Amino acid sequence: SRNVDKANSVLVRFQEQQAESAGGYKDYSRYQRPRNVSKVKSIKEANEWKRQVSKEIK
Amino acid sequence: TTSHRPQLEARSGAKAAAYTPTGIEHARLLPGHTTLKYRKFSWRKGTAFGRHKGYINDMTKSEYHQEFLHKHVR
Amino acid sequence: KISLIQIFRAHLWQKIHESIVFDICQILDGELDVLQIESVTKETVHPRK
Amino acid sequence: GSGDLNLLKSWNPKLMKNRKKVWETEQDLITEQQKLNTRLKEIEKERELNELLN
Amino acid sequence: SERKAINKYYPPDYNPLEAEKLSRKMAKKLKTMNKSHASIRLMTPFSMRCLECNEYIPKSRKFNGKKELLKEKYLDSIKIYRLTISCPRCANSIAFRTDPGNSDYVMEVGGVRNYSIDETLQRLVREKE
RNA sequence: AAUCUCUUUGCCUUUUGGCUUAGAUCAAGUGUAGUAUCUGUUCUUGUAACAAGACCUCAAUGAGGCUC
RNA sequence: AGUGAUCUAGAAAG
RNA sequence: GUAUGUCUAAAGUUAUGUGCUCUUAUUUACUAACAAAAUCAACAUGCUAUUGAAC
Ligand SMILES: [Mg+2]
Ligand SMILES: [Mg+2]
Ligand SMILES: [Zn+2]
Repeated sequence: SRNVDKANSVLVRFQEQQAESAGGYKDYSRYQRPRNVSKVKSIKEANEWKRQVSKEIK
Repeated sequence: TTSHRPQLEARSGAKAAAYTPTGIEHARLLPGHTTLKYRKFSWRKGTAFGRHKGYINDMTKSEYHQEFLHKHVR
Repeated sequence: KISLIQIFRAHLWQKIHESIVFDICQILDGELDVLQIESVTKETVHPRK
Repeated sequence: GSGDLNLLKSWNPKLMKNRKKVWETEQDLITEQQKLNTRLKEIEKERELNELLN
Repeated sequence: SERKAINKYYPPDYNPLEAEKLSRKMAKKLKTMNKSHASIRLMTPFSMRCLECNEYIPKSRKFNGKKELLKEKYLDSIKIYRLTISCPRCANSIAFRTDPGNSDYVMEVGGVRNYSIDETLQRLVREKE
C-alpha cells in the first residue's frame, strides 16, 4: 500500500468529515473543483476555489 | 560508479573539539574501577613390494593448512 | 489477525448480534398474548455494545 | 531477492491461479457450447427431414 | 507505532456504519479516489523497443506504471488490464495489455516487442476436439 | 596589442576514485508476511371602476436639494 | 513389588 | 519490509524610473525489501499384432 490508499481510508475520511463539521476545516486540494461556478454561493469558498485554479495554472 | 569511493583523507578530530558535549549519559562512561592501583615503590614373500624385496613463513604451504584441508574438505 | 478480520470483515459481529436480537424480538411478538406481554421493545443500544 | 516481481502481482496472466481461473471459465463455456451445437445439429436434421417429406 | 499494530483509535462517538456511509458520500468527490488509473510497480514482461527514440528496454526491468481496468472482458467474464510505462530515455508513454486467453501479453502503444467472443468459443471447441 | 606558425622531444595538462560469498543470481505451480477496501442499485381566471448616475455644503462623508 | 529428581514462555527494527 | 524527491496554498502589492438500496469478496485490491536446499508416499498382482478396384 501507498500514501494515497492510506489517506483514502475510512478513518481518515471520517476525520476529514468531522473536521469540516466541527471546525470548518477543509483542504480543498483533496476535492474535485465544481465544473459550474454558479452553484457556489459563499464568497469565501468561491475565492478558495479561485485559489485552487491559480495554483493549478502556476 | 561515484557514490562508492575510497577514503582520501580521514575526518579530523579537530572538528569535534570545536564544540561542547551535549550531556548524553552513556552506559560505558558511568563510574567504574574508580581507584587507581599503584606499584610497590613364508606368507610374507607373496607380494611385490614388501620389505622382503619445520615451520615456514607461508600459511598456505604449512603442514597445519594441509592437514586442515584434508580434514575439512572431503 | 488478518484471517479473523477477514472472516469478521464489514462489521459481521454487529450484524450477527442485531440479526439474533431481531429474531428473538420478532418471535416474541408471535407469542405476545400467549405469554401475557404488554409490549416488546427492541432497545436502541450503543453501537459498541 | 532477485526473482521475477510479476509473480507477486495479481493481474499477471502468467500465474497459475489466473491460468486456472481462465481455464475453468473456458470449460464452463465450452460444455455449454458443445450442448448448443449438438441441439443445433438436431435442428438442422429436423429441417432436412421436413424437406425430405416435402 | 509499529508496522503490525493491532488496534487503531476510534473516537468515543464513532459509529462504524454511519462512518462508512458518510465516507461513501465523501468518496464521490475526492480527486484521488476517482482518477482513471492505479499506480503500480512492475517488471517489464518482455524485451521491447521504444518507437519514438528506438531505445531497447530489456525484460525484467522495474518500472513505475499505470494500471487500467478495461471495459472489455475476455469471454465477457475475465478482467483485462492495460499496463502503461514511460520510456527511460525520452519519457514517452509505452503501453501494453494482458491477453488472458493466451495467458500472455500483447502490445498496444509506443513500443514493439522483440523475439469476437462467438468465434473464440468456436475456436475453443475445435481446440478441445 | 606587438611578431606568428609547424615538426620532434619534456611535461598528461577533462588521461579508470573502496570493501565481501568473482557480493549474489541469469530463477522458481512461487511460498511467506503485511496493509487496505468493498463492490452495486440510485435520488430531490375574465371584465369594469379607483389610486400611486451627476452637481452643491461641511470634511475619516454622509445627511439634506417643489434638483434633473 | 512400587521412595523420589519436571527445561521453556515476547516485542521492535531490519 | 510497504521507498523517496521536487512543487504550491502564499501576501493581495515595500515608496524612484437529505433520500432509496445490492452484497455467500460483486475489491481495478496493493507491497516484495522477506524465504526458496527437495525426493519416502508414490507407481497394479501377472504385456500387446487383422482385410483389394478391375481386366
Ligand atoms: Mg533496509
Ligand atoms: Mg533492502
Ligand atoms: Zn523512447
